Amino acid sequence: GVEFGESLSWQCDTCLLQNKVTDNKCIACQAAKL
Amino acid sequence: SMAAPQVQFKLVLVGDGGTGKTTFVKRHLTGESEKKYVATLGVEVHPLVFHTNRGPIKFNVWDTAGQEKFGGLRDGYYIQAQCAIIMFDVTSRVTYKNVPNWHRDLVRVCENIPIVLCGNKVDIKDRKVKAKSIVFHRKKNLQYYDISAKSNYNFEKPFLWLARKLIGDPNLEFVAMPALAPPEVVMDPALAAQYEHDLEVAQTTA
Ligand SMILES: Nc1nc2c(ncn2[C@@H]2O[C@H](COP(=O)(O)OP(=O)(O)O)[C@@H](O)[C@H]2O)c(=O)[nH]1
Ligand SMILES: [Mg+2]
Ligand SMILES: [Zn+2]
Repeated sequence: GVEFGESLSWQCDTCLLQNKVTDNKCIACQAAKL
Repeated sequence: SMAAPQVQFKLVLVGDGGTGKTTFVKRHLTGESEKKYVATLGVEVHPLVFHTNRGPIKFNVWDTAGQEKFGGLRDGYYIQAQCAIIMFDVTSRVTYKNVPNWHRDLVRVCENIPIVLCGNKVDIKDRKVKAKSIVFHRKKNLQYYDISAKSNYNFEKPFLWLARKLIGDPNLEFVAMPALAPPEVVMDPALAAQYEHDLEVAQTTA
């Protein structure tokens, strides 16, 4: 199959959720992007 | 803060207290050494990498800190989950009776995400919830596996099924098993064969 590296947001450093760039706050754990 | 592209999924691991959720997620050694504690939610997020024939995939598994013993989990626990494991204990019928409640709570927040149902502690000889009784998954497009966290029995199976569903590749494979904590108990080979047969029979019988 095709490698995900070819085939394929910011990541919260507290809970690892991938968030949309419009959000400056993690929608799960509320950790700020900054 | 923003962490410093990789396929990764938020996986919520739910089920009654005492069913083995923590013991199960902890079998994956790197997921335990690299786990993150989330103070605001009382969660430990374990990043579990599996190496597939198309590259690595990480299930970021959300393990509770026991709060399920006292009520439902809060919305932030579930939010943006992409898949789930519902666990029960095959020596405790009540934990299986509660499976529909966990499923309802999941779907209420996350809708139709892929879910695997896991019956844990199958290493224990005096098993109460047997294959013929395990029917909830047939009703709801859920996949079922017997597991034994303490013996690593079938550890990879829920993750492989979820990966195939999430990626949309029925032929996806794991090229190697993850490095797992050595079994603490023996999964009796004959018992495993019986349970696999019992599941086969339940699935093919007319
Ligand atoms: N024999 C056996 N005991 C298990 C297994 N998984 C968990 N246990 C035990 O069940 C108890 C609850 O496990 P725990 O991981 O804390 O469950 P949780 O409350 O669902 O996180 C503990 O005493 C575990 O050692 C298993 O696969 N086999
Ligand atoms: Mg636990
Ligand atoms: Zn977060």
